[PDB]
Amino acid sequence: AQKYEALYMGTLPVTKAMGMDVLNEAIGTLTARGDRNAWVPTMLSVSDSLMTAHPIQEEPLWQCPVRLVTFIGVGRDPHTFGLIADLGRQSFQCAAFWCQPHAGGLSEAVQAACMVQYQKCLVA
Repeated sequence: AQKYEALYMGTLPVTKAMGMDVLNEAIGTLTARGDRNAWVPTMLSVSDSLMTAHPIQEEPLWQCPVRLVTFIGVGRDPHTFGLIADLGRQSFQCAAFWCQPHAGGLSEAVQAACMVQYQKCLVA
């Protein structure tokens, strides 16, 4: 049960499942987008199990099970938060978001979620 005002700015495939550079290349190339700035404003829920990006005021428009998440972090630009998830069995995606108070608050929540999740599966 979370709450984060963030602008979903797309998802694209990435080479290796982790690394701050791999993440930045990804976030970076999603940022380099000269346009009318059409990133969808959303609201992120982060349960221990799932991450959801609902639209403002209506099922999700992007979601991801915390278990699939492999790497996370704030990019070279503190406004952005990116995350890589092992999707295609032997293949990785990367989603990014814009946050004005800054992406740290969100990031912390996502990490804490991954921690709980990981620990739940490690032992039984």
